Amino acid sequence: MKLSARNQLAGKVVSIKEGAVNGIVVLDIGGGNQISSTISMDSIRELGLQVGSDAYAVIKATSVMIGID
Amino acid sequence: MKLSARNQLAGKVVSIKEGAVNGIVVLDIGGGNQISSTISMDSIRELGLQVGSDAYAVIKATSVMIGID
Amino acid sequence: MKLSARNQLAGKVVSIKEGAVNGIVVLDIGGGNQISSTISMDSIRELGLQVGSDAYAVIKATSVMIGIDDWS
Amino acid sequence: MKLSARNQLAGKVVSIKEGAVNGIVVLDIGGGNQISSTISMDSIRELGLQVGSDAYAVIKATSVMIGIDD
Amino acid sequence: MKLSARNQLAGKVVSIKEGAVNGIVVLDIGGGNQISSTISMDSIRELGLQVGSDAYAVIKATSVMIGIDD
Amino acid sequence: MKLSARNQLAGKVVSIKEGAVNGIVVLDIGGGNQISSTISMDSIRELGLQVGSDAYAVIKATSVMIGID
Repeated sequence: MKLSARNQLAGKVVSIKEGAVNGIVVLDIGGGNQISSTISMDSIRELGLQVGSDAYAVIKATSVMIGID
Repeated sequence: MKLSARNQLAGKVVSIKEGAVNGIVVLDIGGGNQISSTISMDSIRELGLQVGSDAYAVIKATSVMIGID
Repeated sequence: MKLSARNQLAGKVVSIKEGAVNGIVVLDIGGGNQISSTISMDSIRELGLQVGSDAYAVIKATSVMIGIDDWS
Repeated sequence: MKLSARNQLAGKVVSIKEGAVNGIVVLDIGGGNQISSTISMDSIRELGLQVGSDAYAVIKATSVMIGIDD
Repeated sequence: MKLSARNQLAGKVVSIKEGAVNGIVVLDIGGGNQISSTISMDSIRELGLQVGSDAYAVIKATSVMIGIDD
Repeated sequence: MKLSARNQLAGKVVSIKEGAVNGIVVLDIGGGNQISSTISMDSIRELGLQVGSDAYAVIKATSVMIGID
């Protein structure tokens, strides 16, 4: 399905640290960037996620803060 | 200050399209990826930021969803 | 793309409140319930959304709070 | 309290998945719709939530995305 | 309504910066702390918010990040 | 780093509830107020957080709702 979210970044799953209700999925999206996503275990199974899966990090623009040194 | 957020991606501001109270800053984070950030104009003033500034897109892991094809 | 968000509620657009950069879209999801979503006007244009369009309200489980009535 | 969040959908809890710190409450809100909510275990205790309790899924308008079929 | 969000901080509104669809309200929550909230102008109308209003800053635990000094 | 987030409230950690992937850190921020924050266990290690650490609750303005009686 097509999503309204402005951040939709392709990457590959390089870690999945499983837990009770939630889990943390890490995507390498190129450029030496990794995005970590905390989602429910139910979703990790439902989408089939495994180390090496192709995926997208989806982030709403209002979820992004800016920082500087 | 050092932040708990799992996602802290360094990038350069490639555009900043202003609006009334809010504003949308776009960061090139390398690998040809861009992050769009909606933050209040007060913060855009306070942090300085100009097209070409070094900055960070900071995203909490709980803000990221995963999608697949 | 298929999404990890546990809440993906089918509905029809019943209103679109335009603004300069943003807008408020309301979806009738059946059962007499409506969802409101604040998204960028750019996404509403790019997505084709119009009053009467079929769409989905997509919500992450961590974004939802639970409430109970004042007498519980 | 009366809450600023734009989405407040009434329903009955059909499951509560307990975990270490967090848990998932599922609401039937009628019309064949269910909302899943990930909240802390402390709130599920304090709110008295049990299977069959009447409750509300509360969602900010800014937390909702729109999707369409491609 | 009774709320699951653990952060429910009583305070008084000290300013309201109005905008097109949304607006920013600032609350004094005691201890010398101020919390800023961006919510739709529709909710600021519906709750009647004014400088001097009693209100609550409501924040979900999953929205709060932790920071420390270098 | 200097952050765009409107809410940065100084406090001391009063408990830390450990979990699988996440944990809940509570801050005394003065005025008898406590902020509860659910963040990843990796962030809790990395920041060194212990009961009694000085820290900040950092919250985006768009994450905050208002309620009245």
